[PDB]
Amino acid sequence: MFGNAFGVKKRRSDEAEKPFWISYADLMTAMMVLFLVVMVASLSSVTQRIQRAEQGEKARGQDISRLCERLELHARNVNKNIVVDCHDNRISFGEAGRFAHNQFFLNAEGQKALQDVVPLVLEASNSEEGKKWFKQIVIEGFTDTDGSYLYNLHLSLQRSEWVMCSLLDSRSPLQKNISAEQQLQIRKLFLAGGVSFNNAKESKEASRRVELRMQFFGLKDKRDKADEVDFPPVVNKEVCQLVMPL
Amino acid sequence: MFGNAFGVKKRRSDEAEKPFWISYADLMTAMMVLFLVVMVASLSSVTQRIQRAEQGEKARGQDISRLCERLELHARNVNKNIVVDCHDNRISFGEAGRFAHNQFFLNAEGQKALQDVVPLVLEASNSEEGKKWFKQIVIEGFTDTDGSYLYNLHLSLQRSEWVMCSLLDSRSPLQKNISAEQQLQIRKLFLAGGVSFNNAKESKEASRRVELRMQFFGLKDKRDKADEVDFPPVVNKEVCQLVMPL
Amino acid sequence: MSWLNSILVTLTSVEPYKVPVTVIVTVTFAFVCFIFFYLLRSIRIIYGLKKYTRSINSIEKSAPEVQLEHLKSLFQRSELKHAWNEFEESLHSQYELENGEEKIVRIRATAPSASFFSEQQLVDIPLNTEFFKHLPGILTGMGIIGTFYGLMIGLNHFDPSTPEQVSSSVNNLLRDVLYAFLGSAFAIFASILVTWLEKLSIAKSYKYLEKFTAALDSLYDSGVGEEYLASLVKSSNESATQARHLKESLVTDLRDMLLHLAESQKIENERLANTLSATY
Amino acid sequence: MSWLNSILVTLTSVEPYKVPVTVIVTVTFAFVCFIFFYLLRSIRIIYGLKKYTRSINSIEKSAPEVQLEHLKSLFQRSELKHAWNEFEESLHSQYELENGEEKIVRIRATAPSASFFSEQQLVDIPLNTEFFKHLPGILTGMGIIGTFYGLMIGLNHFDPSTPEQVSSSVNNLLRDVLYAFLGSAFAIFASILVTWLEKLSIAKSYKYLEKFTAALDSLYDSGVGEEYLASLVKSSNESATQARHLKESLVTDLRDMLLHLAESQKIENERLANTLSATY
Amino acid sequence: MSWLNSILVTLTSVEPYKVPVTVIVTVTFAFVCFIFFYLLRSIRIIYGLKKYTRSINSIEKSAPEVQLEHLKSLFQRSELKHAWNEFEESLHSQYELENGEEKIVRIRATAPSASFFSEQQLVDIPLNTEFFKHLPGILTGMGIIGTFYGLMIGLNHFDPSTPEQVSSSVNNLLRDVLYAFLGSAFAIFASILVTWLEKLSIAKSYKYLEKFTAALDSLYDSGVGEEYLASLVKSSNESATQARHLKESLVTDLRDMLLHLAESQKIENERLANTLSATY
Amino acid sequence: MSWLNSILVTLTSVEPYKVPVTVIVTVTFAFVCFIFFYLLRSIRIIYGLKKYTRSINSIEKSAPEVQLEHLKSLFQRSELKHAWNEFEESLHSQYELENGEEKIVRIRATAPSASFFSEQQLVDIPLNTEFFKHLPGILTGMGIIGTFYGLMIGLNHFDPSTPEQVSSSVNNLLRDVLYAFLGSAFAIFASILVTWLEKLSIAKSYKYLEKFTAALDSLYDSGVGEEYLASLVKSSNESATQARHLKESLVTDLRDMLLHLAESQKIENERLANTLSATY
Amino acid sequence: MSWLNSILVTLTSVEPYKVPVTVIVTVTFAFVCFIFFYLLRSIRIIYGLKKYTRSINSIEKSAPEVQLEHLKSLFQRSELKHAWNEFEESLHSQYELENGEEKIVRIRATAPSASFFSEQQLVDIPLNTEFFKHLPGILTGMGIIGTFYGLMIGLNHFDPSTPEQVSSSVNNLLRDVLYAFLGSAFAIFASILVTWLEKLSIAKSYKYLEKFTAALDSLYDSGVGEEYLASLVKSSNESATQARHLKESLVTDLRDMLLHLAESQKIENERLANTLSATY
Ligand SMILES: CCCCCCCCCCCCCCCCCC(=O)OC[C@H](COP(=O)([O-])OCC(O)COP(=O)([O-])OC[C@@H](COC(=O)CCCCCCCCCCCCCCCCC)OC(=O)CCCCCCCCCCCCCCCCC)OC(=O)CCCCCCCCCCCCCCCCC
Ligand SMILES: CCCCCCCC/C=C\CCCCCCCC(=O)OC[C@H](COP(=O)(O)OCCN)OC(=O)CCCCCCC/C=C\CCCCCCCC
Ligand SMILES: [Ca+2]
Ligand SMILES: [Ca+2]
Ligand SMILES: [Ca+2]
Ligand SMILES: [Ca+2]
Ligand SMILES: [Ca+2]
Repeated sequence: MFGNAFGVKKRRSDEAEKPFWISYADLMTAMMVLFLVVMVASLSSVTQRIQRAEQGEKARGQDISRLCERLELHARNVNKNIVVDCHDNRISFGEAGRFAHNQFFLNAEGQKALQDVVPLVLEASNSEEGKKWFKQIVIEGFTDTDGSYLYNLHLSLQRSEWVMCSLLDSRSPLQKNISAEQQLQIRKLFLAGGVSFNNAKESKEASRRVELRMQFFGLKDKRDKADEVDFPPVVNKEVCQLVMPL
Repeated sequence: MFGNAFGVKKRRSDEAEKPFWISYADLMTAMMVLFLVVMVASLSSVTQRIQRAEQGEKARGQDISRLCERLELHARNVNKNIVVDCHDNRISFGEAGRFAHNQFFLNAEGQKALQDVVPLVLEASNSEEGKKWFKQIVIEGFTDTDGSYLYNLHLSLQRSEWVMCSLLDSRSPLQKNISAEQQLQIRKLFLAGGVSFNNAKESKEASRRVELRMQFFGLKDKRDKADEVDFPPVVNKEVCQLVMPL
Repeated sequence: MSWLNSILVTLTSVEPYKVPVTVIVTVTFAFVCFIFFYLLRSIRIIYGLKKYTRSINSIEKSAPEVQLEHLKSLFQRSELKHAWNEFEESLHSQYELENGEEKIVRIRATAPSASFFSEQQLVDIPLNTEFFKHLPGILTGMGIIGTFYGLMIGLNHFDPSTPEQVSSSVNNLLRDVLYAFLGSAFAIFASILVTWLEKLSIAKSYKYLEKFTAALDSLYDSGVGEEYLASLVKSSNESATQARHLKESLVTDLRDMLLHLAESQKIENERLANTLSATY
Repeated sequence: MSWLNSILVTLTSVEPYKVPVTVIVTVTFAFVCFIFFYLLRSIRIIYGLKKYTRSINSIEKSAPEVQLEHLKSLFQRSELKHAWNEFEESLHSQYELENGEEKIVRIRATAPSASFFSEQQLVDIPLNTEFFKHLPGILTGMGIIGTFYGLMIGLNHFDPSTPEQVSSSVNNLLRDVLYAFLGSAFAIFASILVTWLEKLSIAKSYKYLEKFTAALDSLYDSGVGEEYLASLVKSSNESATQARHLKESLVTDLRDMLLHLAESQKIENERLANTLSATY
Repeated sequence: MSWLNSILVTLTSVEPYKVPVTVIVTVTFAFVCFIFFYLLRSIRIIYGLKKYTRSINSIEKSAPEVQLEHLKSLFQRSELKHAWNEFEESLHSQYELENGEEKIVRIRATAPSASFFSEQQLVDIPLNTEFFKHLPGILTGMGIIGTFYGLMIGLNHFDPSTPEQVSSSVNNLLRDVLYAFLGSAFAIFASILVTWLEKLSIAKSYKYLEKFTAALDSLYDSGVGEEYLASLVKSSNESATQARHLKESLVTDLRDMLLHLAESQKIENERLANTLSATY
Repeated sequence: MSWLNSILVTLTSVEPYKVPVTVIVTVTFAFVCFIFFYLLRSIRIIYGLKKYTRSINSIEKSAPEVQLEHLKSLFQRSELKHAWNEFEESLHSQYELENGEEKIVRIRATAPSASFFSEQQLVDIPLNTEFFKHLPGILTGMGIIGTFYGLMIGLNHFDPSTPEQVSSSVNNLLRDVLYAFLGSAFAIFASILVTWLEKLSIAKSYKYLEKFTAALDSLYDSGVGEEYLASLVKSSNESATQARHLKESLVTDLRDMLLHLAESQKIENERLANTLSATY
Repeated sequence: MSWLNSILVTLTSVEPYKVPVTVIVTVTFAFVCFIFFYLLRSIRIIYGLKKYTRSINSIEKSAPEVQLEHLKSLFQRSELKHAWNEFEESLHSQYELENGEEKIVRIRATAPSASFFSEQQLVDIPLNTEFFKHLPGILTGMGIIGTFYGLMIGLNHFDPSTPEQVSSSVNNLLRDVLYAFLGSAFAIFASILVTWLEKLSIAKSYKYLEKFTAALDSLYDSGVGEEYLASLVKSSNESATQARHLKESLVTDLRDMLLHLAESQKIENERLANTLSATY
């Protein structure tokens, strides 16, 4: 009967977010971040030696690729006969390097290409990339498994000896375009010898070929100085001992 | 003034809990646990790969060392002039391996030791260590730095060819001693390498020498039929190419 | 305890795909219940409130009896039937005398119509808002349970023995948690949608309930008790003044009547004197 | 500090399985207490409200005294006994003098039935809603405590210090995490189940209490003070009117009596004149 | 289930950068909707409330009829027309008969203006504050969905098969985590900004609504019912005293008039005696 | 700047154990403050309410005055003394003229006792529930801050510069995480315990305050205003007939008195005529 | 997308140390705004309330007019001035004739003092509690935002190209996580400090406002309307009795005057008889 019309009531005051839940979300996010970053740091620490070795391997690959590309660019510029396989470090003279049956010489193009490529490879080896990663050059010999074994071995050995003669025989056209230091460098960077058997090609005429396969230091080799030897200055011109007239 | 003091009260509907920060906190709890588990699992796994690679490399090295040790023990048991160096994987000849000027054949002791070491190498490759790691054997020629370079190369290469013949010549005792399978295995193992000129100490007696070294598969190397060149069965005897009046 | 290991291997033996499908099916059934019992119900409530408001606005100019009968015929849904009955109890009909009869000339309001057509009675109880406002939290909790269950399935099957086992176990754990989070994300999306739909529906229900009660309030005027008190005060003052005026008028009339009586008795005394003189 | 290290070795010394077991057992105890003190109690309240509503509907068309006696005998549970006593105090009994005695002809409402059969007194206090609406939060927090303490155990065991025993540390960590998440998931499941049950029960309690108070409100009509004020205003107006008419009627009666007195005086005067003439 | 496997494989193959873009687009759309439907409307409501308050404060010292006409004109072309109509119904106009015409001399408040210009019908319903207090949570839920999904994608792609693959796996994982963190940072920033803006605007709205309803209450005074009751009590006491004094005054007047009538009768009878003596 | 690095060197220089100890100490101090200022206070309030209910349930059969002085002497608290004074102001004492004096016969309640012995005045303000309902959030925040600070210490200690130092660094960081989690777990356990006790105390206090006010409400009866209005209406209705009957009785008495006056005049003037005739 | 990468480069381009600095400075600015706009105002309000309570308690034993003047001069703040005006016009002043002018002898309370000096009017709106109760959540959210932003900067600038680049990037990531921990710790610390200060201030404000309104409530008594109605009922009964007694007294005294008139007429007629006898 005598109620107060002016009695007021509090509004619909919705409460705030409970601070615990947002703080807990903050803490859980911080913990998730901590575990992520600790995993990243730990994995980067355990494998840092592996990472450094892989980086060095990639750098060696880049240097070798650059040197091979420079050498093959020089070959393309100078002589079309010289084709370079940078994938597996092979110098090929396919058409000019064919060997007929039971002979160890080559046509004129074989010698032209060989005596043309030797100075180019010497120049490549004399560069800083060569002075850091280039070892001596291996002459590749190939023989088939048919017939008498030792006849094929003797044929390949005579082919290698003929290649080395042609590189370092008197009156050769290369000898007229060479200096003493370059001749010494050829003597140091080249060894003649090596035989192999393979069945990766469809024709037996392919095995009758010669190739240049340069090989490089490993990452942990790093040009052991004690391995290098020395030769005296040339006192008399070299003479090939294979039977040229045959 | 006309209202009633006995009126309804508590007209206040409770506010519902805000659920989304709760979801955020619980999902980050799950994510934090996931990241912790991935952290520990990834660290353990990477460490296990690293130690597995290290112990595999160590086991391969130990197998190589055991093979070299047993081969050297067998060499001592057979005949004493053999010199085996496990530190560089090289079997050399102490004195019987010497050579004189314009000479291309080992002495009687040298030929005897060369014939004796072959079955030891066959047994070494036969064993489990040989099957697991043993590569083909190359033959390296060594000669002084003096004289004609082509003369030295031809002489050393002739020495290597004569050694290979004595390995596989029909008149040699090996052919009448070994079987067809042993002959094929020798064909697979023994290869001719290059010529080296490691001249030191001004000792021509020990500089001009030939020794055989064995190579081994790497940890990452793969064994496949492409590299496994199979010689056909022997259908005719082999006569060597360098005749005695040479 | 062996009981804990047994229940763990029992719980975690379910296929990891059965967690998201269970969460999705449960959340979808809760969503369908929400749609049927709250969204459709509130849409019907809003439509009915709009129709009732239109009906009430059409009797603004009618006579009090006619519009009272119209409103009595209008309200037949049980909650609004009771609400209208109590509201009409609150209305105060004022009668006047015309042609020697008591008929209603004006109906006055004593309480606002929102007191009887209240938000509770007409919206909150029908929509079960005391329950359905907590549904988003329930959906979120179901999603969280699904994610935790998937994580538990992935963790129970983890094998850290060998590195290959470690990698496969990590893949399986991530796959199980991914299934579970599919279910959980569905739950959170449904929670968002339910929150939006619920809040919008309740806001519009309150809006059109306010419009309906506003239409009902405009028919009847409040403030009748103060008018009655003012009328009583005026009547008291007039009664005092009229008491004095009637006393004065009665005194005047009494004086006039006694003067008339004195004149009449004087005339009769003269007549008696004349008769006595005649008898002499 | 020796104290804190001793505290850690004491906490982490418990077997990890006792953590989810403790969480599950205590949360199940909380759920059982909720069922006993809130759910079954609310079911009993709802059934009682329905039965009371049925009883009230049976006396819709009875005499006010019979209705009052039936309701007094009906309400005997303590809180509804007090609520009914207060509500009956709110009711206004209108008496009329019939057959020489005062009899209750009508009982009028002055306040709504909800003012005494309030949601608070009849639902919220008997069900302890001020506590139970916070129970789901307590359950979720208990699950969270189990989660921290289980991960503390797991992090404590993780200390391999040797590549050979890393697998065992990882396995133990996974097991402890699995225990912690089992506890947390069970706690969250129980919290959402409690939320479902309590909100559904409270909604139903409010709905049926609304029906009960609506049944009580339909017995008695309100608006009696305004009717009394209207009667007073009409009484004042007719009182002024009756006063003026009584004054006029008194004046008229006074005039009639005075003319009758004049006639009697005339009769006496003429008789005196006749007597004097006879004597003379 | 084949469908679940297809859904999982398609959800695993989603580009990681698309999840933050979706989060950003959806949160930006929600923010634009917030600005359009809440913030601009709240600004308009606040400006309108201030304009109304200035209009009300301009008639503080005006005549009551002019005040009523000004307020009716102010609120009649508005959505507050019915609220003003009810408030004016709650106003009690006191009348005094001046120069033979009934004129409004004072207007008395019988109810606060907050009961008609309520917060719900002026602020809460227009602004949809029921929903928009949940929008920060909605944005938080979008953020957690996007973040968990992105982190799951990142962990699924992270699998270093060899120790040489650790670097690339770490780099790609960090990129995926960066995308997930971008999404969450945007969503939570928008959540906090929405909270700040809408809380500040709702505080301003409540403040200016209070200023408005206080300006309305400042115009008119309350307590007229107690004044009427006090007047009635005084009038009753004065009426008892008045009745006693009117009775006494009527008695005195009647005594005086009867004495005068007796004197007149004595004079008339003395004249009769003189006439009788003259007749002798 | 260098300021940030300098402070980070400063903060992360403390031993990891000092942080859980600080968290435990501060949380325990806040829990003790809760127990003292809130729990014991609420227990004292509950026992006081129980004691007060017993006394009121003891004067239920005493005379209204004796009840009134008993209740006045019973309430000696500042909040309850003021509440009792206001409630007694709300009570309407009815006086009837007995033995020539005004004596209280009945005391009537005009407002419910809870309007003065309310929850805010008797529970919420004494217990500072506006503060203590937010204490658990404060406790959990303290724990989270301690956990964060311990995490900074642990992360500052973590630096695996060598592949062989990775396991030791990871284990030490997990130990620091263990410390931080210990702080958080204790804080959250204490917060849950505080929430449980605080909610239970509120529920008990509200229940017992309801019992107390119900005991107070039962002492006095309401509805005095409607009874007064019914009495006033009856008095006006009877007063109309009283005025009519008083007027009729006055007219009848005047008729009888004037008839007696006429008879007396007849007798007296007959005696006058006889005496005059005899003397003539 | 190009847009996403451009956004990432633009956002990440800031220095890592600017994120903790931004979080700390923004949180400190929010804290300073809280201190200036909430804490200092609340302290001023509490001090003013205590001073007003002392002033009101000093004026208890003064005359009603002096109390009104003192209280009118006391309240000068705009909200306090409006509240006092509303309360004063809710107060009922009782006037009595002492002895030639209207003098206030008592002032009665027709409404609680808290109806006008309410928490909403005097504390909640001036303190902007509708915004400031959500500030701690904003502070914690800014901490979370800083965490996410700092990690975004760390992750985007990760450079895996070279091993020492990896080492520097990992160091930057660790520093960024430490920075995020520091910012979160500071944000949560300021949030809980704001919560503590805010809740303590609001509780003290409610306590002292209750004391102040209790001081006002003690100055005046309630129940004036029931007393007026009781006076009216007693006056009606006494008026019935007085009307009957006045009729009885009037008829008795009229009988007396008519007997006196008859006796005077008899005596005067005896004198007339003597005169007539003297005539003869
Ligand atoms: C770029 C896009 C990318 C992002 C996409 C996703 C977006 C996420 C954002 C999250 C939420 C933010 C929204 C903020 C704004 C809304 C606030 C509000 O209340 O607005 C006021 C306003 C109404 O109040 P008002 O201001 O007074 O307006 C005047 C009235 O219209 C007239 O006055 P009246 O009161 O007299 O009117 C009578 C009243 C009473 O009538 C009634 O009966 C209503 C009561 C019940 C309502 C029933 C409606 C049911 C509709 C079903 C679903 C429709 C679409 C759902 C979309 C989600 C699915 C993916 O009628 C209504 O109010 C009905 C209008 C409501 C329907 C809105 C139109 C439908 C969709 C909008 C079309 C535009 C496209 C935008 C993008 C689409 C999204 C992909 O509502 C709107 O118009 C809102 C529309 C804006 C967009 C809404 C988007 C939906 C959000 C749902 C969450 C998504 C979750 C994903 C689901 C997946 C599950 C697995
Ligand atoms: C409204 C949501 C609120 C907040 C949500 C936060 C983030 C959650 C979401 C989502 C995924 C990102 C959206 C991507 C849309 C792009 C569509 C398009 O343009 O192309 C059409 C596309 C062709 O592209 P693909 O062949 O798939 O390219 C593969 C490259 N690796 O074909 C289609 O028809 C559509 C395919 C859909 C792909 C994304 C599916 C996402 C669906 C729902 C998301 C729900 C949350 C995620 C939970 C995951 C738990 C397992
Ligand atoms: Ca109206
Ligand atoms: Ca009713
Ligand atoms: Ca005012
Ligand atoms: Ca009572
Ligand atoms: Ca008081």
